[PDB]
Amino acid sequence: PFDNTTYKNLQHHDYSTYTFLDLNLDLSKFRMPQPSSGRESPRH
Amino acid sequence: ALFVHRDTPENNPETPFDFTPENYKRIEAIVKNYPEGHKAAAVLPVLDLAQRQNGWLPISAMNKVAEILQVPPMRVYEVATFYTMYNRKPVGKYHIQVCTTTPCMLRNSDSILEAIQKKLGIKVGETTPDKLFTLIEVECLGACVNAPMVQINDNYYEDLTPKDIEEIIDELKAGKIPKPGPRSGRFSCEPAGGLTSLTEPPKGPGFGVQAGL
Amino acid sequence: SNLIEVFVDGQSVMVEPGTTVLQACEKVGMQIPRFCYHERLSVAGNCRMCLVEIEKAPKVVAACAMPVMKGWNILTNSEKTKKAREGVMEFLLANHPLDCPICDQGGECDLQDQSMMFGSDRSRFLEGKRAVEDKNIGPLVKTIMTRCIQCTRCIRFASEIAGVDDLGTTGRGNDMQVGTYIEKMFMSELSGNIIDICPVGALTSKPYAFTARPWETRKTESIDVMDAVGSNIVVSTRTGEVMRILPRMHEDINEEWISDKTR
Amino acid sequence: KKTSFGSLKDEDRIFTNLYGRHDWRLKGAQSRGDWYKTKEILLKGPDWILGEVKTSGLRGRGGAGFPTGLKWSFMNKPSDGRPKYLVVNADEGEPGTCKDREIIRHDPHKLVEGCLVGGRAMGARAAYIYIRGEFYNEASNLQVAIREAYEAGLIGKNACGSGYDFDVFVVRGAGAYICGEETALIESIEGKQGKPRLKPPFPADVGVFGCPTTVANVETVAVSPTICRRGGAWFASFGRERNSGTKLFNISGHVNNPCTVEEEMSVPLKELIEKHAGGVTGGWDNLLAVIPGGSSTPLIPKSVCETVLMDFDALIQAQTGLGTAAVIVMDRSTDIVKAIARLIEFYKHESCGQCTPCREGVDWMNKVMARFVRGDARPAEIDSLWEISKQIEGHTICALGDGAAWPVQGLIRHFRPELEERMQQFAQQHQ
Ligand SMILES: Cc1cc2nc3c(=O)[nH]c(=O)nc-3n(C[C@H](O)[C@H](O)[C@H](O)COP(=O)(O)O)c2cc1C
Ligand code: SF4
Ligand code: SF4
Ligand code: SF4
Ligand code: FES
Ligand code: FES
Ligand SMILES: [K+]
Repeated sequence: PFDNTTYKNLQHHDYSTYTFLDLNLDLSKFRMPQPSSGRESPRH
Repeated sequence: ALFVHRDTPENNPETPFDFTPENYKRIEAIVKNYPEGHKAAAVLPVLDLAQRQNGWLPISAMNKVAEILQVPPMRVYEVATFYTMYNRKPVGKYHIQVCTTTPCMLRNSDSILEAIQKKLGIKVGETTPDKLFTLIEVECLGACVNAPMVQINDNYYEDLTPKDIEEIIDELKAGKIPKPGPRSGRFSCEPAGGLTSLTEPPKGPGFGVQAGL
Repeated sequence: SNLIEVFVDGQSVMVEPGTTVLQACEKVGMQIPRFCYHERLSVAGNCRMCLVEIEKAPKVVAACAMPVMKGWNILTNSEKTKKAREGVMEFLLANHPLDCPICDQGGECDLQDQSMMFGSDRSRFLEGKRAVEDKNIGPLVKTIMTRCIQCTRCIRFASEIAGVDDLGTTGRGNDMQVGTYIEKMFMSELSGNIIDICPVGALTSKPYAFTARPWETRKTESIDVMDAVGSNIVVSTRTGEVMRILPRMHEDINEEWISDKTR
Repeated sequence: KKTSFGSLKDEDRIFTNLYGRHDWRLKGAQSRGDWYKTKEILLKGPDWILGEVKTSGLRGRGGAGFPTGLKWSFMNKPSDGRPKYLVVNADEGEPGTCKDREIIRHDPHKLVEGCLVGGRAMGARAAYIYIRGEFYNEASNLQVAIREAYEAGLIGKNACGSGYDFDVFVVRGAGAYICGEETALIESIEGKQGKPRLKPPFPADVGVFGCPTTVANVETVAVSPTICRRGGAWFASFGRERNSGTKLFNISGHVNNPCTVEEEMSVPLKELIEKHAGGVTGGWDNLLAVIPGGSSTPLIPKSVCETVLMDFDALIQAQTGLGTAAVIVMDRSTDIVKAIARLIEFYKHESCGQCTPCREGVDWMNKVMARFVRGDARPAEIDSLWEISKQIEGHTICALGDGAAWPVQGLIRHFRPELEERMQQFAQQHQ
């Protein structure tokens, strides 16, 4: 049933110091293989 | 507010710093977000990670990130000094950041700033003797319609009055974690006094789609 | 075959694709004003002293970095170009210190000379000036960093020519400071060359400090014998005394650098 | 043809979760129409997607207002060996502007879906989203939405079952307003100082990691999927000509109800304040001036606010600009000189310091304006200050130099009597 009266963005009240980088770490499995420039760095 | 470094007993290249075993896995995911051969793109997220582990960036912390990413230390020093969210001196457990730019200034952020000083006894830029709080002014934090506002660590506390901010400091002094968001009668960025838009139920999948997909 | 056609003050000139507006002006004998640009360093485009009007374009372009397009008429002496130079020179001198009498650069300073030739003749700055603390980078280069105009020549030379990544900028805005951040000596074998490429008296020679002035030196063009490279040099003398050693441009040997021992 | 614009209906609003009263996660967003027939959109090709954006009349929502379809077609070329990227500008730094924040935290799946559709139109292999570091909780919401899209096959390998591969990356800033500039954003992602690059080269040729790149605003990216689903012609039926579509507005300052609201382009500024923000504090007649599109735009006095429309062309003729459409309202009790001086102080604190006219000029204008606030100047300094701002404007690497000159010029243009009066007060107090 429709309810426009409540705030439904309450999850972030419980985010922590490492929340963002923990998500980035879980996402690392779904990424595609990164492209390569052919060298380890511009200084190689 | 000095952009040169002089070694001191608590801030020198031999000052002990290293990432935790858990934070080395986080670094690996950060590095993989960028193309091979451009690992230097990870300088900002990795310095920020070291700040989250340590609370601030000693010269040894900058030297460690430079080594791990095989970047010249100077290029790490440039990033640390350029970006204002990097703390090159220790700050209190709670880093209070009051916005004083014009939209917030028009809603009397001076009163909010004055209240924090009166309650904590410190001035702008100072840390309390117990090292619990640090106070600074900052530029617009992108919460202009919810002014006056402050950011304490990663949380925005919005629509503040002198009483509201004083309570927040009290809750923090007791170890509690106050709820972020507006302290007025609203939830986020909506008009106070009832919505002037978005009062119908949203249309579901397929509404108004042109023919031919 | 590939050469395109452009115009400098209405005079036709043929240049290769990729030639900059500054280089096209070079062909007809015009030298655009500059501070950050150095032809042996990477392009920076930050001093804004090379701004030049392109006919029919409302915005002036940075000649040192903008590549010329076919049919452009570069107006090197237009009222718009002249006002751009005056405005930029005005900003450069706003916080610059009144150091010329005590500054070793005086008399051979690109800031002095381009202020005479392209800037205004007076000031309307009525505030207090920036003051910057000095930095030690060894016994050879003295630093008076209040004179720095943030051209970044030294940073680029150290990274590209000397292959040393110790210099850089810290902070931002008016408080942006060229330096090393930590206490460090820039002791390359090519270190002394940053004195030459620094357009102002921010970097100067400690051994040479205060001993002479440019107009009074006699220039003897000679050769270096500190090694077998045969670097071409200028021996500055005065009243029968050797005062300093300077590089002499030779494309096929030392270009415009010399080693520290040679210097 | 339409003649009066405003009164946008709820059925024609794109960001239908602007206030967060509904579930922001995938389940809620899908039920509201997000991620619907995205596969069908992708398989229609980049030329078709670029055609719908071109017809929609969409213009950049980040502040400059370049025609979006024309800009995105710069990347519609064959690969020359390098990867191609889309960079979504979520820096959201312009004072007064807080619209991009609500999209990221309440409508994250429109941004993620816009990245895929917009990324397809450009042939981009991935999207990097640059969100300012202060938006930690909003960045965390965005990551959760991205993980949901990955775990449902909407993005990543074979996105939406389309045969197209797409990754969405979130990179956080570290506190710098300049990093919202498109080339300064790229330099920051690459790990350097947030210092803008000169142009040429243009980002569509040499961009992030030296690869073809397009920088687009959050609102620009987050409306493209709806433009494709509902057709660009529907989007073009709003606003005036060359000012098409719906637009998010931030009304802050001296209004009864500061708020963020969606509304039609070319809505009268008076109607927007009265209908949605509850009017000017103390009645409309208490209005002094309005900064209509963020701190970078010049202010306009009450006599110009009566009839001015809120669109790119209407505000340009009022000698200002729509910018980010962030309305800052100053009632008659504002010290107008101090308010503008605090903006110049902000630009002084935000200049990257790279190029001379801004590194030195902006700081110079800050010192002059600090004296103007107290009256500690001569009237002849007003024309000097105007001329100084004209030396900064149009002579800098990026537009932050222009954005610092314009608010000064807006003040001198409409409030010189207040400047001269204050100097005369100071002179008599010290005689
Ligand atoms: C100082 C400065 C700050 C800027 N900040 C932002 C910003 O925070 N968000 C944004 O979308 N564009 C910002 N811009 C504009 C961008 O440079 C660029 O025009 C825009 O991201 C292009 O996207 P669009 O075409 O969708 O508008 C800024 C520009 C300048 C000069
Ligand atoms: S660098 Fe040039 S302008 Fe500056 S003090 Fe020295 S001689 Fe004078
Ligand atoms: S020290 Fe000299 S060369 Fe280096 S940035 Fe300053 S003015 Fe340029
Ligand atoms: S105008 Fe200002 S912010 Fe932009 S590049 Fe120049 S110094 Fe940096
Ligand atoms: S002016 Fe304070 S959040 Fe924008
Ligand atoms: S010589 Fe072109 S900007 Fe410096
Ligand atoms: K020198």
